[PDB]
Amino acid sequence: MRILMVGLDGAGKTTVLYKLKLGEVITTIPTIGFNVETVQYKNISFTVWDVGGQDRIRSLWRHYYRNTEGVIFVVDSNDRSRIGEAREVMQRMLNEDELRNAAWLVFANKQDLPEAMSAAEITEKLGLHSIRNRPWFIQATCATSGEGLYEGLEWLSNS
Amino acid sequence: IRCIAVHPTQPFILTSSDDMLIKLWDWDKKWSCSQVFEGHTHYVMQIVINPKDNNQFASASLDRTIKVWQLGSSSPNFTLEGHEKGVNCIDYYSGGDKPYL
Repeated sequence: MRILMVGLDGAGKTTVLYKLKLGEVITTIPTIGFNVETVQYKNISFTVWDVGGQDRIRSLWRHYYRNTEGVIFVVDSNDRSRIGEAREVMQRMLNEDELRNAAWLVFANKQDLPEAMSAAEITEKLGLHSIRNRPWFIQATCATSGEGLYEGLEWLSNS
Repeated sequence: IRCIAVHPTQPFILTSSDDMLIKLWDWDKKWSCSQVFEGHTHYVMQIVINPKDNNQFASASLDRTIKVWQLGSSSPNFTLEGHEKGVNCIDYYSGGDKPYL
């Protein structure tokens, strides 16, 4: 299924991704030139899509998107600000039609010590721990740290 | 004990040794073995600090491989399979702009 990893511009979204396939990571530039790999987990093979918040990336994410049905919406729990601006936006973006087709397994990153952002806080900031709707999943992490490894692949299995 | 690489900015002495061990010791802590970096396969022949990112560093061994590490990897971030001989040495590219070893 076409599965989308979104998140920041300059995140090194990718960092994570290739950390993820490849173990060892990749530049904290996210993608910027189109990025798909398809992954069997549980032998349904999802093409997981890394999009950098190439400002343009965000815009084009909006542009192209149909054919989705599921997504790891990545967000920073330390980014307090374009986390905010975003929050609204994305939220709604999600509320634009087709993203209602998809469970949001949101990844909260940069949760790591003497500073991050309070799980509960952001949950209630979005009211967003919400089950006013969809199969959701919430997952903690400084994905850049890699934080929740099998749990993702597995919990996500749940359906 | 083959090599020392030092963080200059930050008060550190990094060492690699043939014990197949890299240890970090903290001088301000008065030579603490602050952390041990391991992920070996042979004697540690050389350590060089990417001083550029002091912070990140690279390691050479004659089992032919190079591990580049992150602090959050008391192991390299990865190992790459360099030599067809052994990697005696690792060195950095003077410029900060681009990067060669």
